[PDB]
Amino acid sequence: LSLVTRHVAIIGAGAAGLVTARELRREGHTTTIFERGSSIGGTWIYTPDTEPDPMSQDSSRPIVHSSLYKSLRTNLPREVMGFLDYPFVEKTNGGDRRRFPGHEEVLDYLERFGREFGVSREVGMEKEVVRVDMEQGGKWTVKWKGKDGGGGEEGFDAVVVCNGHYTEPRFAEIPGIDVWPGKQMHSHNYRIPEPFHDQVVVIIGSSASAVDISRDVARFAKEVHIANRSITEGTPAKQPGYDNMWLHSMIKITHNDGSVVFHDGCSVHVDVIMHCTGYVYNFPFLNTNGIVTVDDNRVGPLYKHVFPPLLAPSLSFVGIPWKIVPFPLCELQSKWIAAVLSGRISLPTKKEMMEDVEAYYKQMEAAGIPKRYTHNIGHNQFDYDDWLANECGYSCIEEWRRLMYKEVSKNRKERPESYRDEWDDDHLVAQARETFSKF
Ligand SMILES: Cc1cc2nc3c(=O)[nH]c(=O)nc-3n(C[C@H](O)[C@H](O)[C@H](O)COP(=O)(O)OP(=O)(O)OC[C@H]3O[C@@H](n4cnc5c(N)ncnc54)[C@H](O)[C@@H]3O)c2cc1C
Repeated sequence: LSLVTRHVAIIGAGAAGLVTARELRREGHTTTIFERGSSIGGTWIYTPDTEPDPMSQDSSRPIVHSSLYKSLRTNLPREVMGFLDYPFVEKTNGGDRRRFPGHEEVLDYLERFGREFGVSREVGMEKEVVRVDMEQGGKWTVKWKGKDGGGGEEGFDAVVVCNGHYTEPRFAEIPGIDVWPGKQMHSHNYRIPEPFHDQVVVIIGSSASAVDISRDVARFAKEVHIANRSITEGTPAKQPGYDNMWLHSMIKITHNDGSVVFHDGCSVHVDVIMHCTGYVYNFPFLNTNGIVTVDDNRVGPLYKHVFPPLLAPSLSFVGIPWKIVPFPLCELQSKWIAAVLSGRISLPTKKEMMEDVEAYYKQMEAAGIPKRYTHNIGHNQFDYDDWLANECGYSCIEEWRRLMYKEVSKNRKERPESYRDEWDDDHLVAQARETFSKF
């Protein structure tokens, strides 16, 4: 039609920022991309660096952005993970050719992406956004700080926040922890298992990620005990395939002599307690005069998890949802944002957007769902993707991709120790590679 070109800031050059830059460019917009680090890739850049505070609670601490540990492999098959128009297939020669590869293979994929779509060369590196303010007129000023202690600022029609949400930790509440004498850490600082050699380690977490770290630690630890509050029956349970790993429901009490008692009665002397309890949203740079808040991991209000109703479309967020396949979701979110900014498609009125968020909050409340699951969309994530695709006029998520997700979700819960290397959906792989031909 008669489109409109906007000048847009992108905050972050992880996977979300990379695809957002591409989708804004494809729709005719100009952009400035700010990346605090020295390379693109965000979380997928493994670093052995860890924060000086093992609990990552000291407010003046240096921040390490990545939470990856060294042996991490994807928890999704690579066919499922790729951008919709950029299949995450094997390289022509070399690399990690496994269906569930290591993090290095994902980073290489994002770097190839950044080159293929001309995004990488435009990222302003070592530019940390420290302040984002709305100007009288509806424009935005992004102020940034550089490596040398320099910095600057720039005005924008719109700002897309792509800063990730897997860096600022949240924690478990452990009874008696104030008198427990051992080592306490957050998994944000977990990298390698060797320093746990012959230690007794408690891992607190209910996700399959906590099981991954437990199995990694169990390579050297004397004993690994998982406190998994979603478990209610049959503990203490040995982990199949491991002689030195046990599953529990929850810590009942920690003691001054180092012992930890689980609800199932198991008592053990513990050297290390690791919180694998996840993260919180954190946008210290963002000044909205209270229009956007973060409250027990509810961000917003955000229309469709993206647009603050009062500030839409000049402010938007890519990659808020969790329990998702992230790369195609961020792709479709930023495709939607770009088409809105260009005028090719419309948003509802501010009042209608605000009513939609309120309706969603009341559905949650009428279903007993606590605040902190507001952006958890694991059950209907591809319906959400398809809603975005229909807004943009893009194809819907492939059926093989829905089915692969259900299959790996089932295998991850049933066989956490083997789902990455033993699978039975070769027929879905066949389908996926068929659709990949056109690219
Ligand atoms: C342990 C772990 C395992 C995972 N495994 C999988 C998996 O197997 N498969 C999968 O598809 N997904 C997985 N994910 C999800 C992963 O987060 C997404 O794949 C995706 O990387 C989200 O990227 P992002 O761009 O939103 O955030 P990030 O990767 O965090 O990137 C955000 C970027 O913004 C930059 N930034 C932050 N603040 C500023 C600022 N103020 N100014 C300038 N720049 C800034 C950061 O430096 C960073 O580069 C995993 C996540 C974790 C934590």
